[PDB]
Amino acid sequence: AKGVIQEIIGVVIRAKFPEDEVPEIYNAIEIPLGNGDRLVCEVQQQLGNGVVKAVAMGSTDGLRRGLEVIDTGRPIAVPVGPATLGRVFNVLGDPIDGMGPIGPEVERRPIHRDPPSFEEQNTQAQIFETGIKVIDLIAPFTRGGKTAIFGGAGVGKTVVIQELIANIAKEQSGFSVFAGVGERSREGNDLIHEMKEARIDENTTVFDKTVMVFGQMNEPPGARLRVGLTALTMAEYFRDEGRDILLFIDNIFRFVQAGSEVSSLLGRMPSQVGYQPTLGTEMGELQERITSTKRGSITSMQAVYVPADDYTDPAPATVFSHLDATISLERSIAERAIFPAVDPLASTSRILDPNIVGEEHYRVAQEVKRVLQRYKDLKDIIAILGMEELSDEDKLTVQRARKIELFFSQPFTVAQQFTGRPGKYVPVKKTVESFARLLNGEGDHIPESFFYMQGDFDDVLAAYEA
Amino acid sequence: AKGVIQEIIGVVIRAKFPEDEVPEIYNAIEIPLGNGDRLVCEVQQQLGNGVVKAVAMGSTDGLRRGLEVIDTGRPIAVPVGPATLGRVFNVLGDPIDGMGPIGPEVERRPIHRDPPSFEEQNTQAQIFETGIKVIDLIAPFTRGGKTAIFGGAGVGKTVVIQELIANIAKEQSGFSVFAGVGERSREGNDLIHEMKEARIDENTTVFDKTVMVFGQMNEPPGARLRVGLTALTMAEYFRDEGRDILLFIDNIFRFVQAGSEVSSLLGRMPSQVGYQPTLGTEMGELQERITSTKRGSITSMQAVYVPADDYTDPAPATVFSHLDATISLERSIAERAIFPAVDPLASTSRILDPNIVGEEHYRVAQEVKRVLQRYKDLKDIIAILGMEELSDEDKLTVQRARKIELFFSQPFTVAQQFTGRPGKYVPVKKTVESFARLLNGEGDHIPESFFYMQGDFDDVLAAYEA
Amino acid sequence: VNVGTVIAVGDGVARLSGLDQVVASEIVEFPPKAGRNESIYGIALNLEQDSVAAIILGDDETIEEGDMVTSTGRVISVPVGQGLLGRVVNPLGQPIDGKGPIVYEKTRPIERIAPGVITRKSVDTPVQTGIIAIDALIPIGRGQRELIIGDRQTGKTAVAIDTILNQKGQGMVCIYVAIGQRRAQVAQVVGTLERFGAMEYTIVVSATASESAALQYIAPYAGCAMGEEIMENGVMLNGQLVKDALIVYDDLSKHAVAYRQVSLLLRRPPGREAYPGDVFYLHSRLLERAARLNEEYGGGSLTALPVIETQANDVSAYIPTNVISITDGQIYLESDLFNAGQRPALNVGISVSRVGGAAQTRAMRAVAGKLKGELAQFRDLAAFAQFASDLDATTKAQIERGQRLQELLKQPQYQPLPVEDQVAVLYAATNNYLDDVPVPLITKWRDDFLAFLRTAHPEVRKLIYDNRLDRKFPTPEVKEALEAAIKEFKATSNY
Amino acid sequence: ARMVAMRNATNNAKDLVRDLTLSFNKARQAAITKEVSEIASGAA
Ligand SMILES: Nc1ncnc2c1ncn2[C@@H]1O[C@H](COP(=O)(O)OP(=O)(O)OP(=O)(O)O)[C@@H](O)[C@H]1O
Ligand SMILES: [Mg+2]
Repeated sequence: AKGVIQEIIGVVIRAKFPEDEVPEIYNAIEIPLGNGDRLVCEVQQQLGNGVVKAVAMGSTDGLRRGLEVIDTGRPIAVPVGPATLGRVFNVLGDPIDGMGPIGPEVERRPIHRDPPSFEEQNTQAQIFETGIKVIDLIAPFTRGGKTAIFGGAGVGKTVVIQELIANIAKEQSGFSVFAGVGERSREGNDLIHEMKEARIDENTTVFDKTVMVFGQMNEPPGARLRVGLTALTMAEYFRDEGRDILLFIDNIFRFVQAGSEVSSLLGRMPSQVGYQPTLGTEMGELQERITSTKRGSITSMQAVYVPADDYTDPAPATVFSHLDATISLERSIAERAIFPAVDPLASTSRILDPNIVGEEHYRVAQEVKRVLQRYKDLKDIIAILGMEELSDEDKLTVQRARKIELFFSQPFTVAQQFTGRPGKYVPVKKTVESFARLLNGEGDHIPESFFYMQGDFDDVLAAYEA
Repeated sequence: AKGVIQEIIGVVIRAKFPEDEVPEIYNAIEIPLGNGDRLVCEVQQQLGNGVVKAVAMGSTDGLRRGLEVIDTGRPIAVPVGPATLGRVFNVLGDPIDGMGPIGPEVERRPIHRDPPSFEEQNTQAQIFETGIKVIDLIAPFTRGGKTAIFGGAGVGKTVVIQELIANIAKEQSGFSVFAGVGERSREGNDLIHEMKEARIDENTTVFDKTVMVFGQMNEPPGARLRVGLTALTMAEYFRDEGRDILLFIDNIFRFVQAGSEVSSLLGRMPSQVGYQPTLGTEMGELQERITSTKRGSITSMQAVYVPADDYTDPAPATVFSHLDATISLERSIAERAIFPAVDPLASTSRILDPNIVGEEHYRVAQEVKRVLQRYKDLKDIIAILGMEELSDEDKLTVQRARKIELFFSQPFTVAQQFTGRPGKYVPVKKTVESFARLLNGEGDHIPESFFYMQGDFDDVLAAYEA
Repeated sequence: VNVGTVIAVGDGVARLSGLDQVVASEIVEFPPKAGRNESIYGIALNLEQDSVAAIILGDDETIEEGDMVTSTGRVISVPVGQGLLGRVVNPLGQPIDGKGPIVYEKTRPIERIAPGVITRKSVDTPVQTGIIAIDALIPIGRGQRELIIGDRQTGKTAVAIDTILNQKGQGMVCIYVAIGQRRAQVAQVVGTLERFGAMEYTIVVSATASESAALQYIAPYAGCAMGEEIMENGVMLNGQLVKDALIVYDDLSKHAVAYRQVSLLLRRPPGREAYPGDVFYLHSRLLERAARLNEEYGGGSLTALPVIETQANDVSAYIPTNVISITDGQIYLESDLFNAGQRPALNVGISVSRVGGAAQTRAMRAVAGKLKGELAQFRDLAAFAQFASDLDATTKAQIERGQRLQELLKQPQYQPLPVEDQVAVLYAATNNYLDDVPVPLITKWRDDFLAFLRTAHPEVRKLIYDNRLDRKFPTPEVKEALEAAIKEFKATSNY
Repeated sequence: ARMVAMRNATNNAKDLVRDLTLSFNKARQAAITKEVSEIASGAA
């Protein structure tokens, strides 16, 4: 099971093996470097006679055309278990944090696994209890579903992720996995590690409940391609253990881009705008592992970056074909001191129908976002009329819309040590009841700044009476 | 002959023949199918030593490499003669209707003939007298010239085709050929069969006076590419007898698309808008045999689909480069009960010049265009301000334009059973004089009615008197 | 024996070396070897010289160079018949619902020629969609190939599922193919069909996204073979030999994408949008098998409902244009209308059905003409809606009539209205009987009126359904009965 | 006067749309040519 390297063209290595010992299609290669460590390549194509074409996963700036290669037999094996919790890993599963290496006693599982069969898929969609009012009211999650974030930096996306991790770790076991796929090393690292180690909940850091796997843009295309599968393997272990898992994939579009680069370097013909021919299948082999079986569920909250603003681009289209809800963080809402910047509009979900959430939930979610359906288009008439000194009902609808916009904010248990305010966890029933009462009119006779930062309508009433 | 299949890639196959008797280009090699049926592939290329690349023109799903291939030594043989009349054929010339085989006693000609030589072309252009008032007046036909029709098929295009066939049958030699290039099996085949068999004229159905070649949608791109050539091969036999033939090609754009698909399958480079590089040559092999010769003339009225309504698009551009008259059926005109819903402003013709159709025809056509253009310009004024505000010497023009657009209605000799109104054949000279006498001032006292579904101006005078 | 050995395995593509006597679309076997107790089948598409490039139906991760293959002499065939009713199957006919083996006696080959020209008959019998907009303005008849074209999440599969649910006793065997859909989405669709009892006349093929591109490529053909068995020989449904069938290809955009991936991996020359040259031929073979057979050949049917996911309403794209040209009708579902609030997002201004009124019951055709005309008039004046105060009386009246009709066309999910209810409500609306009802209360009025007819006046509903085929539908006493029902309801209720 | 100005503006707006549609179509075809060139070049 030892071969020799024939060609080295960039990050694509062609290795020749004995006729009867050819590595499988997705096996590892582990080219041994002179200074002690190894370069783990991944086979992609068996071709010719005993020849395999593999992606580097590394620099390949120090390899000759005769180096031996040690086939491993199994695909990229990654450590999975409670040991791999609260640690940072690369695509190969080697921990890149300062702590020591993972002990051999920890079980290693292949990175490539088949998604759960159709028989095991749940026949009824179930809402995922996040606890955030705006998230659980307008754009509810899905147990074993996918959700996208459309927002830059400074809108609190990291804080939203931290709150989700804390809520899933408190209400349920909620072990979380974070997949840094082609993200900036400054944003993905040392502004996520520190903001999650400093962030705490019940004297336990958020970072201690989260597994991080980081393939950054500096890494070769294979690393950014398989970092997602590494994170899925880690989350799938805990899912098989029966614990609900929240898996975050940062910039899945970078996973698509890594696939495109791998295909271009592998000699495959381009498809559409230079993208890989195996785009849909590559997305399926990853997103289909994010599903809710009977024993456990892996809920996903991904972040999607669209090149320019082109949603017709094949990568966003293929990403969106595997989405159940979208959350659009907005700069204007963030700069208006409302920390959860989830725009009430442009934040849809396929769970928002009477047959899953319930008639009352759909009714209350439709009464809200209807007064906002215009985005308060009345703002223009106020702007050019001085409100006309009288707007009749429009004054009441404007007051109600402003009240709801203020009320969408919710205290963060991870930001409790920053803003000095305890975090409130609001179940979906509390959200629907509170918003039903607010739309009925119990929120009237109460001025603004009393719905600014509170958990429930009952909390708002308690603040008003005090 | 007696070659063997060497390669089967989709509909493109490669057959290996001995070093001699290699089939020429467009030689229609035949593959036995283990029964009476056979698969006919047209050779499109000669490669290397005996290998010829051909387009399957069939299912090519049961074939195996090494299977015997029979060379016919000539392009696709198509039955021609009076036996073809009242029969429906595919591209191969095999009848697809319920009747039996054509038989060996009937002459078969190569599908790939040659356009008439330079000397055989008519020096002068002769008008083609269709008999329809609007067609003969605003967009006159040309004997031996191409004609395009634009419509959504819900505007009575088939009725116009039937009227043209009946008119040529009853007032000329009258044999018509319908080329169903990419014609739907349900919408475009049985429907047209029933309309042509039900439509009758002088105890002879329209179906009995025409031959229809259907290259259906479900057939491979080669069949849809060569169905037009099959139709021309059938029509050229009747043209060689001195008869005048109307060739109807349905959606010539589907012929262009079939050519593009064949070129892509063969591996040729894509021209502008991914069209075949041989767009001009392919459009010239067709639509150049449609000429007016010394012996006879073939005049074609071809439906054209404009891709995304893009006329600059090289497909409609190359179609327009070979056109003489354009007829634009309009949905709005058809919404009102005017069956010949021809848009006078959009429909033009090359032959509508003083040097051919005479000074009077040109003058009356130009005056009709001017008054209808004024009516179109004043539509918005009438809709906004109303009839009262429009001044004098223009209200008369508006009334005349309304009466003249109701005058383009004409009873059809094929629709006398459905509408209970006998068809009227209006000569071009009679049309010109009637419209001149309508423009000069006669019939002004007559209201908008009595012009509807009428023929000559004397007819509307008689109707007004009675 | 004539077998072959794999010489190169790519991204799901083998080469199989010297495997002679292989048919151009056989299903090779890959017999089990050491470490693999099952067999993975593959479709031998490229029959090159000294090479047979076969795409892999199963998983490609296990087939290594040097593996032996045996060419089974059979072209791809699927089980068909009664035994498939209410079972989820692979495009190969292998069950995936985990409820036992498929019971069958006949296998209809995939990829058979279209029924033919003379074999068919004009479409006359209607497919009651159950959605007022479709069932009134875009008729669908048995044998018609109506395209449900939309833009991402707009309601296309919701429309298809509503149509499939509405055939509870319409004597129609529905089929749902689900090409490239997520396993969760197909599971939810099957759960919805089971929940409403529609899983006793439905066959749900499924080649999900994680499945290899070969399965997604052959899924619609397996579905339409299963439907052709119903169309030609029929199955026993509710004790009646039903020969009609309805087939829904949930994404032909994803099917075309899968075929593009297969072609590119097989190194076939690309075309526009990297699609192979014969993608139009692919979709035409698939759709043209949907036909309305005449009485000579059985009188069966097969209604096809292709679904396309366009991007940014780019109708001029390659696959949307191909399928639009192929199909007999289009149902555009616009995201703008979906987000505005009109949940069935039909864009009537551009959605067309070339079959027309021939695919509508005589009652429905008599009632819907005025509705279509009034909706067109309202659309032509959509820019004046915000200027309603300063308008002519007739223009205003047209505007609120259009608003009432548009609100009436709004429908919930999984609520198909039988034909009698649709015709009753649209007769109520076309006649100046809902003018007094405010615009936001039209849907409530319609729901209450159907409840009233269902409970208080079953006789009028039975009367409308009994003579829906009369050429002059309004002539019978049914007219007065319906008028009395409307008047009584409007008297008892207030809005 | 407003009616005349709006009618002129609507006519100018409609003329601009026709000009823009004419320009958009040229950009649509050029986009197709670019793609059909890279894919064909990438094939070889
Ligand atoms: N008729 C309807 N009534 C109520 N809600 C509807 C209706 N149609 C669609 N919806 C809503 O829209 C959501 C998405 O609809 P649907 O699944 O049909 O979309 P789609 O176009 O098939 O999308 P995808 O591309 O994701 O498959 C549904 O979950 C439901 O909330
Ligand atoms: Mg869908």
